[PDB]
Amino acid sequence: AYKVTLKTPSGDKTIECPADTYILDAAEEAGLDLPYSCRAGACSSCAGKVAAGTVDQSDQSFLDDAQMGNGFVLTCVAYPTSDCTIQTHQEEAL
Ligand code: FES
Repeated sequence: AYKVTLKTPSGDKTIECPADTYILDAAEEAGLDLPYSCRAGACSSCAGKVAAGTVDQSDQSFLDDAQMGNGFVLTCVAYPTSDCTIQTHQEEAL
């Protein structure tokens, strides 16, 4: 699996996430407790910010082009495409 380093307000926690699993789902499976609501890519509750590595969030429908260009990601609909580092709890930074 890809190694996803979640940089959370309570420390960095590196978890495994296969290519076919959403970041949020892998995080909750690993025992993390990240924000979410719709789980449909249509809000900002689950927003993170990619610091390194790549994700595929093609089905997202809330972030604009500039926000995605700055690394913002909807973790509920984002797959990893490499080992990656994602700062969590980023909704207030949007
Ligand atoms: S929880 Fe709404 S977009 Fe992820």
